[PDB]
Amino acid sequence: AAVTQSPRNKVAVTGGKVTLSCNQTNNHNNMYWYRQDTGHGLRLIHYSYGAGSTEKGDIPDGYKASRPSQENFSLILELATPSQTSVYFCASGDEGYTQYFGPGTRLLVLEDLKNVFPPEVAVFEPSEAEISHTQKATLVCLATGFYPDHVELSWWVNGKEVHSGVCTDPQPLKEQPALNDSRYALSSRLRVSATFWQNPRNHFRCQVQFYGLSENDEWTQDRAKPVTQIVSAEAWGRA
Amino acid sequence: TQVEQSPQSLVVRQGENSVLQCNYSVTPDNHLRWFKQDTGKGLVSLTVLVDQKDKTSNGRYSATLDKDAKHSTLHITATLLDDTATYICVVGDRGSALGRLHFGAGTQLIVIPDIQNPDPAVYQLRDSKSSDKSVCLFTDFDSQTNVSQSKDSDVYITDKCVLDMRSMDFKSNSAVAWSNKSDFACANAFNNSIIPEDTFFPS
Amino acid sequence: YTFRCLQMSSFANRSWSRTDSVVWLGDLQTHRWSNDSATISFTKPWSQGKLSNQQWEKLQHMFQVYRVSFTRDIQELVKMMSPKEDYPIEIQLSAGCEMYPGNASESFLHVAFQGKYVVRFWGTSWQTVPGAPSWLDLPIKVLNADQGTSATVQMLLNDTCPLFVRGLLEAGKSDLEKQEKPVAWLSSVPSSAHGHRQLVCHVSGFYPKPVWVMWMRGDQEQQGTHRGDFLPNADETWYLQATLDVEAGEEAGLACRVKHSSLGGQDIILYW
Amino acid sequence: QKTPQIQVYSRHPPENGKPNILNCYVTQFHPPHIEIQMLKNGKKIPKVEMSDMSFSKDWSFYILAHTEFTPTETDTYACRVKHASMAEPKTVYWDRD
Ligand SMILES: CCCCCCCCCCCCCCCCCCCCCCCCCC(=O)N[C@@H](CO[C@H]1O[C@H](CO)[C@H](O)[C@H](O)[C@H]1O)[C@H](O)[C@H](O)CCCCCCCCCCCCCC
Ligand SMILES: *[C@@H]1O[C@H](CO)[C@@H](O[C@@H]2O[C@H](CO)[C@@H](O)[C@H](O)[C@H]2NC(C)=O)[C@H](O)[C@H]1NC(C)=O
Ligand SMILES: *[C@@H]1O[C@H](CO)[C@@H](O)[C@H](O)[C@H]1NC(C)=O
Ligand SMILES: *[C@@H]1O[C@H](CO)[C@@H](O)[C@H](O)[C@H]1NC(C)=O
Repeated sequence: AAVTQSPRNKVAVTGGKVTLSCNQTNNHNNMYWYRQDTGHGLRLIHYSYGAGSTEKGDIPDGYKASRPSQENFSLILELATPSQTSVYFCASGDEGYTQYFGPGTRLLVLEDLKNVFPPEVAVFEPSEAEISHTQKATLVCLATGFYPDHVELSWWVNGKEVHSGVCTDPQPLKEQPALNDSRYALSSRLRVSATFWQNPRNHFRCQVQFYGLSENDEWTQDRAKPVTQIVSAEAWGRA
Repeated sequence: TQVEQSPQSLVVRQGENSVLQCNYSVTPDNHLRWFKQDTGKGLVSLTVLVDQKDKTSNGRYSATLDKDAKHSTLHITATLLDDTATYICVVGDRGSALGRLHFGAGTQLIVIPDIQNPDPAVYQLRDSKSSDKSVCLFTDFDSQTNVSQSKDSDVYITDKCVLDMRSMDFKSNSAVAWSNKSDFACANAFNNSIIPEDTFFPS
Repeated sequence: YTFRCLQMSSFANRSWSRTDSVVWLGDLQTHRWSNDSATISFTKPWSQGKLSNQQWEKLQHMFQVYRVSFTRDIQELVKMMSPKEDYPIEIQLSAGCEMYPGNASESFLHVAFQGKYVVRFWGTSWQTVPGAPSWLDLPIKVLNADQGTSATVQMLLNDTCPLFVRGLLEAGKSDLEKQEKPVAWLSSVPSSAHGHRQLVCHVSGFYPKPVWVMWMRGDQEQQGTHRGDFLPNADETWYLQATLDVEAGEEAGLACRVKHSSLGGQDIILYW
Repeated sequence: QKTPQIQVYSRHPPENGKPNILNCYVTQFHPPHIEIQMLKNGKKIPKVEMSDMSFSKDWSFYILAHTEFTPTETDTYACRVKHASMAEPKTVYWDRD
């Protein structure tokens, strides 16, 4: 029993229309929409007992639900408010008490999108001093000058994503802490064996997925549209 | 407000056991669920307690439920670094779909990894293209070492991050420092932090 | 003796609702529980039966939790069925157990939706009786998912009900076996047809409920006697009236004979 | 919706001057929301005692309304009942015979 949510990250503007979709191929009659906020548990917004049905939860105000089919249940934010910045969770279930939860959806509602930027990714090759001293090679990734802090950093070795020996910062640091709502910077480390890095056929790549503007979002500024894009940097092995 | 967890947050060392509490005023109390939520990730179900006096187990995780006392405990025997997550207590008021789920705020657990053989050093890593741009990496330091932020605004230092090389059962703490300034050098990078005397500094 | 817990729940709209219950042991009221009262009220001194003070609180708390739980379960079920079923909705429940000699019992739990008997608890689950609509197959599926309530209802019908009534019959043996003398009086009303007249024999204040009321010509019993329905009195006694369509002239030389357990051997005879 | 059946009768044998009790037994009605009034020569009696509402095996509801009264050859007694099943309130008078 798996539940999918689209998008996984969304950056919207105040007054704009936001739609958070949820799909379930488990043929469950009932589906539920929740929001998670720091200092609180999951609070029920809306729920549906079947297609056509839409019932108010504990905190429905500001949200509209839609159940067009058994498979899909959407949460609509007709006029987005900054108070709707939360992690939204979807769930589904049959006649039983078990509610099978989705992976979550992070939503950010900004007052304006004028200071939205994608990141500049750079991979730093391990030092020859480390290889000789520890017999290990640490690669360092660096994503810079991005707003907001809605990014997903991943390490890819020869077209296949790796997790062992990977460590990314829990929170990105502010590039200009003194400046109000400034750009962010996030770094990650990948450690491999000296003999693995020394192989010139191994292709190392740090991928940063940025979540920004959509095609429907209007852009009046002269610079290039800061759209939801993938920014990556590569590094080849050497002996 | 109806479901309350204690402690709010706690810090334990690797191998130590951690006991988490849950007290609820929910009426009726059909079942209790313990969820594990990684920072940013989703809700992973650990166990479900249904009886008046229940006791369940799943690997290192073990839980007890006393419906008369409206209290539940979660024991994590020999905690590992990957146990660092938020633990959520959930109470269901019905044995069917008619039920409402009453969630707790959550208990934040932080597990300090066990560094077997430390070797602190500050290495200079250079960019793939162009090599003029570089970063300073302070790695292989013990759990007692704290990385302090830079006093200089134009100098950026990240907080300690521990990676796990699962295949070789190796764990290492690491912090990265960088700046565009010419005055910036790895020997003077982590000067604001209390660093060990045996820290290796190459040429 | 038949013990029954009669519940009447009315749901006018999505917000307004009230549930009132009345409990009987034969033709005598034993309990009452209005929507206004937070606790079940006794109407007889022996209403607690042979249950201890601690045993009653544990039983009452189960009903207190049930009443709140039931109200929401119907409200959610209406949401689950919408727009198929909508308020006003009137749900009735008739749960109890009929007692037989030699420690023998038969327990029931019948549910009626809008005055029609549709659901019943049978064995280990909820079930739809014949004649009931098919839309109730989803609420029953949901009501059968809740194993916790199923184990509670099973225990309540199979064990708790016969054990309570056994003690209740022991405690209320004096009030159930009580005898009240009936007071009879004669009257006449001219019938719709020109010629005949209806002669009424008003019998009131008798207990227990079984009685024998008949019109006699002196010694020969009249076959044209129409005994009405049992009407209850405020002081837990019964009222009954038997009519006889007699032609104008046959009135004289006719009496009403009443035979009841309270009278003993001497029957009440009133000549016209 | 089923039309309610009203039955008005005296608890004790009626005797002019002696105080008796008048009973009003309303039956065969669904929904259970009703308005029972026991009247004396037209005006509603103030201390009308009501019994708890119940229902028979045919799921139809029933309730008994009673009050203390002193019958007279001039005084008239009635039971006015208003239910959803009837467009006009059903008023049945008390016939001593
Ligand atoms: C019954 C005779 C016993 C003898 C005792 C005599 C004492 C005299 C006092 C009597 C007082 C009069 C009161 C009126 C009595 C009416 C008879 C009905 C009794 C019903 C049995 C009570 C069920 C008890 C279980 C209950 O409260 N369930 C609860 C809570 O359950 C939760 O909490 C529990 C712990 O408290 C468990 O943890 C459980 O797993 C969880 O889900 C649960 O919510 C039940 O669903 C309650 C509803 C049941 C009625 C369903 C009727 C079907 C109607 C279908 C119509 C569909 C309409 C579609 C629009
Ligand atoms: C309560 O009594 C009923 C019988 O009226 C029991 O139901 C039977 O349960 C067994 C399994 O335990 C089934 O094989 C039968 O088919 C059931 N009978 C019917 C008519 O469905 C029930 O188990 C009893 N419950 C308790 C708790 O004793
Ligand atoms: C619900 O029903 C009650 C009783 O019939 C009525 O007084 C009330 O106004 C109704 N409420 C709504 C929201 O219609
Ligand atoms: C019935 O009782 C409950 C709890 O006492 C209350 O919330 C509800 O409003 C009551 N309904 C009526 C109509 O009295």
